[PDB]
Amino acid sequence: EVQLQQPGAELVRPGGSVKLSCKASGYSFTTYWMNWVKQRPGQGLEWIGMIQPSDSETRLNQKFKDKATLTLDRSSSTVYMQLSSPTSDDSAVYYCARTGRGDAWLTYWGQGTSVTVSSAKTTPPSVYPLAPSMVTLGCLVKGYFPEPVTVTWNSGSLSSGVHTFPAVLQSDLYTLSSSVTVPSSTWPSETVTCNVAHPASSTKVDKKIVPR
Amino acid sequence: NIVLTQSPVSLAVSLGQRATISCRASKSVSTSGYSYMHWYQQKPGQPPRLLLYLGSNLESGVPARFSGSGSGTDFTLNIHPVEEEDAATYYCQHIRELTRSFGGGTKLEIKRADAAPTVSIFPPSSEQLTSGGASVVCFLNNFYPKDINVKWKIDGSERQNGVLNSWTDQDSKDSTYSMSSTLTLTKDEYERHNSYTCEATHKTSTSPIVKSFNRN
Amino acid sequence: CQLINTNGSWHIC
Repeated sequence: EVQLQQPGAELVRPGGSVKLSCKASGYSFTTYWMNWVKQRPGQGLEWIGMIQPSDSETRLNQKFKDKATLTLDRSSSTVYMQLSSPTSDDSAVYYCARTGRGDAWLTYWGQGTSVTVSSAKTTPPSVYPLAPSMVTLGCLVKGYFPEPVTVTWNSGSLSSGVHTFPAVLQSDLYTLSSSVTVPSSTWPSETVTCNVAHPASSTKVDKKIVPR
Repeated sequence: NIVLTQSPVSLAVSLGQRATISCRASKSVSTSGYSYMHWYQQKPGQPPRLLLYLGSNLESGVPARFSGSGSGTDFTLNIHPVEEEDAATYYCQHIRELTRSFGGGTKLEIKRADAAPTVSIFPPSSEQLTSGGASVVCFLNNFYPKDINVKWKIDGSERQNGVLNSWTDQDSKDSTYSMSSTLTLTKDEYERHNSYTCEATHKTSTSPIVKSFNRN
Repeated sequence: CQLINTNGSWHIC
């Protein structure tokens, strides 16, 4: 299956540099076009440019003339975008996407890399269990920087009845909560565990919700 | 550059009703028998999903309930019977020339019968108290319509400082909304009091839904 | 049939 691999996030000092990666698998790397798209969370899409892996032809959105450089590494099956002189304005999700045919429609998409341009520390979250027909449980993921965090319940197996709320920012530190609703018969009888990923610090925390 | 203008900015459509979304380009995106206009669907926290390419071709796996039409500078996204999972933002995008442009987006909200919030309150965990902190969490889950308010009370007195709220977009399975409210205190503060109360006021009822716990 | 430049290229009949 076609897959575009992108890191979860990039923390970048203003002025520093950052070079986003997109590793393609599941097809001959030297076919189609790889495109890069910018999006501030909450807002629209904006096209940065594309590279053709067969011959490295590039096309670039002249608004990013002096910001974006697109390159590649054939042996790595990886496409790159480097951003010059990162400011707070470059903080956004950057998706890579591959055309479905030729240079046209964007069939396949990476998950997106959230770039945060900031001096601040990299702080991992503290995860806290939240325990009290149907029963609601949760996890509080407190005190992390920068975004994002990924929450799953039971390694993915609890998909439904879940609510993972947008983070709030208070003092260069994000906090979010996740809720899960399961049947009473299911808990405490069965283990319920929230799994928290914080990519920018390479952290993965598991926390079982135990009754009081 | 071609500017792509969509309309409306957003729309609400009932669980069986019709959604029709429009996209106008600054100049033609047609050449030969091809219209280089494409449509995407996005739900929060995920990449866009290609729905339609070349004006009217459904991508593989995309329900027959989605249909596109148009020519030249005017394009139309139509959605057959609107299901709950269609709550999303929809984008048009052209492949005609270098500098691809997207439309500004159109958020589709689903219309729905009212539902009261399911309210749940949670004391600070033992792990948090160990660090000198004390967050009390309240979830107000699965309600419609989206407007809601939360009141915190400590030992019977309303409390305004230290609360932070977060809201979800419309749920893809039941078209409801949810909110989370956290009251962050210090351990010492938390330990000065006994009763902690979260009250939700929603259109569904004239009286707040109250949820409580006592330390001890 | 004609060649259309989107910026790769297409032959459309």
